[PDB]
Amino acid sequence: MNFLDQLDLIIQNKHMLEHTFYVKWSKGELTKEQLQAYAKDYYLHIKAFPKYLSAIHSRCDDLEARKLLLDNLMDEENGYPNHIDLWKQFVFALGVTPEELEAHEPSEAAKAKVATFMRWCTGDSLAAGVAALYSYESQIPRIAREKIRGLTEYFGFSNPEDYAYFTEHEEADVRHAREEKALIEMLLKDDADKVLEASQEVTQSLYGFLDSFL
Amino acid sequence: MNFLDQLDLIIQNKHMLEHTFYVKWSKGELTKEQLQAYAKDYYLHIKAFPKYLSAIHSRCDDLEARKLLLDNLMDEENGYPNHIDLWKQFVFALGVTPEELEAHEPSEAAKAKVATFMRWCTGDSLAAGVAALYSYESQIPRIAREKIRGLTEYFGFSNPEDYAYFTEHEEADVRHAREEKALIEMLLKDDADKVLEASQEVTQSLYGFLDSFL
Ligand SMILES: [Fe+2]
Ligand SMILES: [Fe+2]
Ligand SMILES: [Mn+2]
Ligand SMILES: [Mn+2]
Repeated sequence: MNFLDQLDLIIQNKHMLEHTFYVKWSKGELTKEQLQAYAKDYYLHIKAFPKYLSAIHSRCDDLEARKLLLDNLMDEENGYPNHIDLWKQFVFALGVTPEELEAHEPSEAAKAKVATFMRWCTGDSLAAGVAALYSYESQIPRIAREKIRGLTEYFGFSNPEDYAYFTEHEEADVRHAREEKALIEMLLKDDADKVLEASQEVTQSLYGFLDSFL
Repeated sequence: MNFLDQLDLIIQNKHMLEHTFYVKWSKGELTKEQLQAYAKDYYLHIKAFPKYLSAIHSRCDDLEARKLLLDNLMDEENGYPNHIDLWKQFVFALGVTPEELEAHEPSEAAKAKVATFMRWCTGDSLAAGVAALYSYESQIPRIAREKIRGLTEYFGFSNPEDYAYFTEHEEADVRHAREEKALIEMLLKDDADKVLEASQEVTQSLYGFLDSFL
């Protein structure tokens, strides 16, 4: 049918919450040493996400589009604590030291997840760049919901500042997903095919990243 | 640095306020038909300037360096009236109709100036990117003051809200220059020569733009 509806369908069937990792999470059947490996490896992506949005904005001449992209990037980076500071917090309440986090060498699967995002956001299809982000962010409110359930049920999280990252994204990425859907429309330049192509890589590139922990 | 001092000396020796264009403006010997052309033609630059910052930002891994760039871009784009809005206000108050401005074809002089800026900010030297903007912004605080003065002298500007773009930039660009000069230092990676070359190019490209109305 319509391509946004096809876009949502690729996402529905390659959705993170169905991977074995979050299946292992939904049922507690995960380990601390695993989630510490997950939190550290994710850190490359958290630092990189503001660049994804800068990349698209830098190539955009739709003034109204840039305001919406600047809105997201403000949410991600501006002020204290930003989403990065919020992710560091989470890593630390998992028993990891600041020196262990800073020294960690990003995995091959981690550097790979970032280059797919970065490839599309610097590509030639502005609509496909957004669509790459949308493929990640549209899942995060539901993922972050179950992450909070799994963190406090099984891994002994009592202080809710520890999972403040997932609390903010429970609500933040409902807006980002919705605003990004609009952005795809606004910036479409006959590149529906690239849009769905981007969706394909990101959905998989994430599945590859989550494989690494198992 | 010594090179920071050389960068400043380039700008001094090729300063926009010494151009014959702004000379005539300082002494009020400029015609309203010319100011309309200036204002009409500057539009492309005004709209592009956010992209210069996002471009640099999108290439940068110094997390502290990105916060400062985002601060500039917020000042430029976020909210209403943003710096584009304030430029449009100034345009119309010189007697231009919105369809004229939006219907204006931008000169090759303006396209080349913007192309030089984009070249450096999408170049491979972060410091030269910043330095290219810095060679623009450090001129502006002084320019804005003289701009407003000549406006209410020889071109009769009763209402200040007409020249609000200049009243804003008379003070904001003081901070932008200063944080840019800090960015140059933080981001440097043996490209001091690039920094100096970006400056030489940008100042000449700006002088070339002012020539097309004389
Ligand atoms: Fe985020
Ligand atoms: Fe500005
Ligand atoms: Mn988001
Ligand atoms: Mn400025």
